[PDB]
Amino acid sequence: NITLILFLIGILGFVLNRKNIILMLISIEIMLLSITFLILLSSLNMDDIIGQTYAIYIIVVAGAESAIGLGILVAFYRLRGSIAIEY
Amino acid sequence: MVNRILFWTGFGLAVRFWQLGIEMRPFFNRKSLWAYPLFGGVGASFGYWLQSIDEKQTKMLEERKQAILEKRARRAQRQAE
Amino acid sequence: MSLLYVLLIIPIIGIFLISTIDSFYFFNVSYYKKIALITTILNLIVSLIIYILFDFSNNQFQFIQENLDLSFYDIYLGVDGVSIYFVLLTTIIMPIALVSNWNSITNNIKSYLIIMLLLETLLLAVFLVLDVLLFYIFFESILPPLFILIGLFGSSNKVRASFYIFLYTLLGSLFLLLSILTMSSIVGTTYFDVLLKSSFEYTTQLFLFFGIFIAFAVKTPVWGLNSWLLRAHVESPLGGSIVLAAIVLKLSLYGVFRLILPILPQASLNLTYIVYAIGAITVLYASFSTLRTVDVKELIAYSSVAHAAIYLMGVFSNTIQGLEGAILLGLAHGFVSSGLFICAGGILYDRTGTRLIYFFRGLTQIMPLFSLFFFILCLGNAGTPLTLNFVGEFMSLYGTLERLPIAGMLASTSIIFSAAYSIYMYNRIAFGGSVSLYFIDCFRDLTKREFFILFTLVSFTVILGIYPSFVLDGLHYNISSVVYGIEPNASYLT
Amino acid sequence: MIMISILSLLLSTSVTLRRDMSILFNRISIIALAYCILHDTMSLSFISKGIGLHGGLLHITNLTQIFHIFIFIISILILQLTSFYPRKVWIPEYSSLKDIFFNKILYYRTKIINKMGEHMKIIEYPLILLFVISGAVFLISTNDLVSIFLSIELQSYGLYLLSTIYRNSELSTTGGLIYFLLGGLSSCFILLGTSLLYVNSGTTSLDGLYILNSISDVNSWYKPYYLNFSLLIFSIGFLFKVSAAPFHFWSPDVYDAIPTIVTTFVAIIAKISIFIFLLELVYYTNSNANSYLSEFSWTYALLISSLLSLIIGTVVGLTQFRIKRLLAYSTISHVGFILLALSVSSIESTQAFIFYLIQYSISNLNAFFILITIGFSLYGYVTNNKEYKSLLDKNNSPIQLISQLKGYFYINPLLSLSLAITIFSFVGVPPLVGFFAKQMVLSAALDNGYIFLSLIAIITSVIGAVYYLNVIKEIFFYSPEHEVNPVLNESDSNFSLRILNEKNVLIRSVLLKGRNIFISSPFSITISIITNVILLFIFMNKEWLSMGTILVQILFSA
Amino acid sequence: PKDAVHLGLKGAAVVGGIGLLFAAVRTSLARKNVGPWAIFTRNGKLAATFAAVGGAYDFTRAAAANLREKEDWVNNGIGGLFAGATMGLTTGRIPRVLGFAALTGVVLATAEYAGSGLRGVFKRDVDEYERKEFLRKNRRRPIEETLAEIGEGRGIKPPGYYERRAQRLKEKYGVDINPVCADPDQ
Amino acid sequence: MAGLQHYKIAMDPALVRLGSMISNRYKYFRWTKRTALVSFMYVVVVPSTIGYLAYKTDGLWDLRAKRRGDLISER
Repeated sequence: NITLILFLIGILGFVLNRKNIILMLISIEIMLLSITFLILLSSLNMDDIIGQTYAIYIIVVAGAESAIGLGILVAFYRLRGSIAIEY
Repeated sequence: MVNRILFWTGFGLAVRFWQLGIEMRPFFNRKSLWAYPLFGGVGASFGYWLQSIDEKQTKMLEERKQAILEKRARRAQRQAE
Repeated sequence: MSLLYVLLIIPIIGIFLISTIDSFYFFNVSYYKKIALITTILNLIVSLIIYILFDFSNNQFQFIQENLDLSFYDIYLGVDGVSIYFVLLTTIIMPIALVSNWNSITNNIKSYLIIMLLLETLLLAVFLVLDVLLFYIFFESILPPLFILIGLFGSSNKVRASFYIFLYTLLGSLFLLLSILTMSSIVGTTYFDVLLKSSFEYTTQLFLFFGIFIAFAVKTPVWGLNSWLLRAHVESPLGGSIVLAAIVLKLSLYGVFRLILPILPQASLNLTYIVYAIGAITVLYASFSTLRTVDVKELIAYSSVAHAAIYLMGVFSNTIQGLEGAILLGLAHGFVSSGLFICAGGILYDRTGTRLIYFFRGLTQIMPLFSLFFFILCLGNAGTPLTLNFVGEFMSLYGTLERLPIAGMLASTSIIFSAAYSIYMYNRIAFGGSVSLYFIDCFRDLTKREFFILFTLVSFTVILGIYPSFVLDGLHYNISSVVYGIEPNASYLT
Repeated sequence: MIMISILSLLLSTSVTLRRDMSILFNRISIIALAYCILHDTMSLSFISKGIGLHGGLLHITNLTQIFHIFIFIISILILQLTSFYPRKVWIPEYSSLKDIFFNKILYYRTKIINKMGEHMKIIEYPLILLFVISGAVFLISTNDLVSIFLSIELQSYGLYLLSTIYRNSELSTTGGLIYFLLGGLSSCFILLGTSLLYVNSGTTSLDGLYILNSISDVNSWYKPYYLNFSLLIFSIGFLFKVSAAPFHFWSPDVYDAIPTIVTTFVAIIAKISIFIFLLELVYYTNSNANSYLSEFSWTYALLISSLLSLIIGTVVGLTQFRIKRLLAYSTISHVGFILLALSVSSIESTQAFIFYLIQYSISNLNAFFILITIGFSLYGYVTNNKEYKSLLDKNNSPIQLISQLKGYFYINPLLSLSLAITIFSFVGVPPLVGFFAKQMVLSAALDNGYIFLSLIAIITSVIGAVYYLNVIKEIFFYSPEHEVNPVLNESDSNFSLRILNEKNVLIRSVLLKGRNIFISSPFSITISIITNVILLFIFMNKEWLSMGTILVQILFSA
Repeated sequence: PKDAVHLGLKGAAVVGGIGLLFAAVRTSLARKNVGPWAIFTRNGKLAATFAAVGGAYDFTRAAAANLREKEDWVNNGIGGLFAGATMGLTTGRIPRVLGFAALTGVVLATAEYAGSGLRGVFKRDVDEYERKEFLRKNRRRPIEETLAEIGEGRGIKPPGYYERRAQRLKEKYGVDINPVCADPDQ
Repeated sequence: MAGLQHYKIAMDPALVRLGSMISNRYKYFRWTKRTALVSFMYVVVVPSTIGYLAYKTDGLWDLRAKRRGDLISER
């Protein structure tokens, strides 16, 4: 239920955001943490180590995806000088 | 007329012709003429291989038809009660 | 190898020769046009040979080749009486259409000849295929070449014309395809000798009729679905126009004899009044607008619409004479519209560069040979006896009258109005004063080329107008098979 | 094999900084994929609905192995664009088989062949391409919710990296940023759907989810609403990645912004993997008995997306003037057909689906190859057009405007005909392979009662045909605005070619002109084969159509 | 029977709710600092137009079923015909009122006649091999079955046609059919 | 002007302009009370009238071998 509210917060990041693409990455990270939080609590309720293992791979993949996205943003900033959409 | 070997020998010849046309290169200069027996030869190979795929595909489809009828028959005999 | 495959193969050979002869000899374009013309002559010679061997009273398809190598889409070729005359019309028209453009195609001559040769193969395949889905494949195959032919060789408005004919035909055809696919699913194939034995249930027939009819009314065309023709038949090059009006309009007519009469008999009989109201409306509306059309080629194009309404009403008559008259009119229209397009799009247009009627008057004074053939052609368009046009109009009109009298009576008014626009257009061009004062130069009369394509077309309409048995004798037995009904003391014999 | 090639290529790439090695590394990636085809070809001598592998985390089917090979073959074909220089010098005195295999030609090639072009100097490009392929093969073979997520990220992340690998282009870096940002949103929906499956079912196994669904399809305490609702969220993330409407907006920008050679791989590879993976998931969740579950079936999202992709794909394409944006909207329209065949789950629709995907991939491939080849053919042409002079990243995307193809039929007629044949196949004009593809999907949809969708499909096809006809009108109906370069053939500008034997002894010299520069054979041959497959399909259809018939019969085998 | 007013209100709510959602996106996508109350000031007509159409659709189809005392596809046609007219009413042009009505009426009636697979299909749940088999070789039918649907005349004269026509002609014109003989010797 | 060289014609600009107006007149059609009434009369009313008359008289009459003592009416 906390995980649901957190997923909303990450969802609302896109709704409340016209010009801040850095907030777009952060909203994706909140959603990923919210979904991982939900898996972890469910696997504690169902006594299943596989759920914890699933969480660990999401953390790894989320970390690897943040690395790629920050890299792509740097290749974008080098030619532009702004991370701001003129809206 | 759909003879596989002759058709795919012809297909290879048409590939070389279209390629020469796309390249805007002459269709027949003597020192290049070996390419048509080559493209046609590769085409003939592709079609001997398609021949044997067809033989396997036909057998597989013939077995499948029998299984469907056999399945249909037993179900019909089951409903006889 | 079957003679029917030879028919489809000869034009492809000529396409190959045209596209490769630059490597064995700057080759003159005369050589290219000689190859294409001889290619069409040989195709005509083969069709004549087939007809000499053809038997007039066989209900088995003739000159077929056994396959024994069944695939998902196999081209089966066969001929009977209801298709043999369309094959002959295609192989006679194609050489004349080539000669009619011998001088007026000045750029891209290789592309023009290859398109026309490919058109010959595709149109012939439409008449010869023995499968209903094969019919759609050949019917639709002619669109890209037709799109390119109009766009590479058409007049000023060629882009709008090319788009119209492509999108109209495609849209109608997509409703025919859905009808064909439903048939293929119920029966398991669209091969003629299997589907013709199927008996679709009445509600299925009704929704099958709609979808096949939508396509055939777009292709007839019926009035209101005919702006593609008023554009494409006018903007097309002359050879394109001859092929488009002589053979391409005939596809929907031959299509009725394969796709509606044997397999949708109950829907066809129950809906004939809707067909007849549309055909009756088309006969009057097209006739009145032809009378007010000021583009000479558009006027000949609009009269095709009025004539096609009569063969469409004859094909739904469910009587022997109406069905034979429909085929007779289709053929007679092919010779007459070819000649009138040559007279307008090839003789007037080449000399003046304009197609507006206001600039022509009194051409008889300086062009007596043109006015003689133009007049005979205008009598054919009016369905004057001694032309095959009278025989087809009379038989078509009699069958339409006997099937539904009020529809035939309205359709009969064409005898008054086809005369009106034919005689009006003849009088304004050949007669109607001295030679037009808009002509600065004098005009030469018909060249030998123009004379001998008009003379040949005029010869066919008159010879068949006097002895129409040359087509009817090979029509009677096969056309019996598409009639629906029974006599009480003749049926169910024991 | 694909994992060994990636690691071995990475190790060789790691210790090199030489950019002249890029063409060689690309050619090795072709050899590596040919071995991958060989191993998967040997893995097709059994009949099964599926064999679980590696502790049940992966699986193999005949369908899985066929589309493994197909992905490899499309990837070898795309890899040619980075393995051969676009133009060659050909003369009739170096054309014999003894000349090609024993003699050599010497001339200054650097400017002619574009030796130092951008697509020839990215060392890691074939390697990143292999990573995407691994993501795609693994996703086809995934038997497990965690395996699904890992596979889809692996393929997606490589696609983002591919869209940005031209780091010196502002257009490319922008498109890579857009792909990653909205693709990250879609991955969250996939992870959310997979997570809701797990927290409700207690299993990560696809087998176990299908068993629970099978028992729950009987005709109250734990009624299984979650399965359809989870897969609905799950499917939306996959609808984004195939760029189905209404989740389509990203692809016309991204496909236009990234370089055209990259677009060829990016626009083709991902749809094959996601659609194949969706096929099995659609089959095994299909509620046979009409129960409450069927009322909320997640597969209606596929059918709505199909409807919306038919309309958006054709209507929006009407006013596109940039050639790559038109291809993006053309794909969305064709995705509508693919989605219709997948949504109707029948033997006929699955056959139609399998055939449609493979013919569409080879056709969209022919369009990209012709577009690239035309762009590389303007080397010896000049234009004074003011519009063309203001185009951005001209080197990355030489053809960006439909107007650039004006009069191209007068520049190269047979290559223009190949483009026209490919486009007419997209319309569905018989007897091209595209017509037979559309015909099969319509048949199945009508036979299963999808009439309303059948009618919207035919109406949208006429609208779609308009912008297809508009490309063809541009190529054929007008004179070109490109003229041959005066200096390339100026009667006094000859470059020298030396012909030498195996002993490096000069045999003859020859003077050469711009008229002796041609499209390289790999591109002409590939266009020629595919163009003739599209054209002559009616004579070749038996084995190709029979393969799909057998595959579906196995998948449906009761 | 059904309550046309009550059902129409639900129709307005479902599609007005969707219109209100699209109103919120327009407000969110506004460039100027207009505020949260732009939902009913600028984009408010959009939500109202949607509520008006779907309400009209649900009212007129429900009314059409009540008037005809039947539940068939036609009612979805008039419902769409009225909903399309309401769509065109906002533009203020009579041709757009009719044309928009026609499209909505045709599309919605066509979907209902064929049963669009938007939410499920009419599952046969029968032997499809037997269905296609029966339709395939139903080559010859009882003649009466055909006569029941095309009738007699127009070239369809089964044995005994003349006797029935004789009977038919007497019942209408009161005339006995006695054709004359062409032979004087009889 | 159109491929082959044609003869010199005194192309009258007024007549040419009239010909251009006829080719482009479709671009300027509008729905008015007059045009809608005419279009409805030609497309709906008259065809539906012929359709209704053809419907109501379909099968009404047959002439074949009708003698005195018989009726043309069949229905």
